[PDB]
Amino acid sequence: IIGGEFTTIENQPWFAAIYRRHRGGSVTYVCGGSLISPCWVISATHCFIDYPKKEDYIVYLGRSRLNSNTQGEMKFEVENLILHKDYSADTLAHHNDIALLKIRSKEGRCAQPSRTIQTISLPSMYNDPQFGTSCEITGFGKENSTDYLYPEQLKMTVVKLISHRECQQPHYYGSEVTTKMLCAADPQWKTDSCQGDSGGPLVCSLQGRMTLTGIVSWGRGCALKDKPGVYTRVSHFLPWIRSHTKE
Ligand SMILES: CCOc1c(Cl)cc(N2CCCCC2)cc1NC(=O)c1cc(C)c(OCCN)c(C)c1
Repeated sequence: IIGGEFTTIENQPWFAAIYRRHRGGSVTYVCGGSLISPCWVISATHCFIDYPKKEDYIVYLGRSRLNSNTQGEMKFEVENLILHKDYSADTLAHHNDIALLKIRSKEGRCAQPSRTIQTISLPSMYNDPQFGTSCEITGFGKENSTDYLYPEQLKMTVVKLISHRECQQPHYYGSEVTTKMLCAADPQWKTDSCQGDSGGPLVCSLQGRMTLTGIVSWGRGCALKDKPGVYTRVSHFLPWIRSHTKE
């Protein structure tokens, strides 16, 4: 997250921190996620497409810090890693960039809700806020494009939803942005998602409810004029999500 503020898990109790273990015993941070039901985290396929081995992954919930323990945090293995079959990437765009991680504690259980671990609601079919609406993002992603390490403390910021019309102009993204995507940016280009933020939530307060409007997907750089963050339009993927989450 370029700009914005540091935060704690209690402010974003649905955010999942997803790591990869390596041969040798090192663990790295992969991407964020959102808890959508006690057994299911939802994230981005491009985070996992090169390494689809569910065994390699660790999911934390209730976690505020990158490399240390937070009180009340829970550790999960990935029982089922489900990638969208029509995923693909172009120069810039990722398409159908959505994934489900079915989770389980070492004792065989799904998430137990607490003050620091809660689910985030899904939107209804083709039901998004109007452009100009403020929404929040959360992540351990880079704080500046030049960094090579991620922040140790979770972050958030508030960005504004951008119309498809503005997003698909030539100097923005042309036809690279589709209807199954959503753009959001700072009007002054000062805050943004950035590498490492992928897979995490774009949350919009919709009709008196905290709603998973987006999943961090792609962009051209971070906080660049005329280059908004691009997010998966979760409201266009409910038959996909329901289909894989029923069993
Ligand atoms: C086309 C590359 O896609 C990919 C692909 Cl295909 C793979 C990866 N990662 C591979 C290593 C393990 C984590 C996933 C990672 C990216 N993207 C980025 O590094 C990235 C992501 C975002 C969200 C960014 O911010 C844009 C939002 N304004 C930036 C600048 C880079």
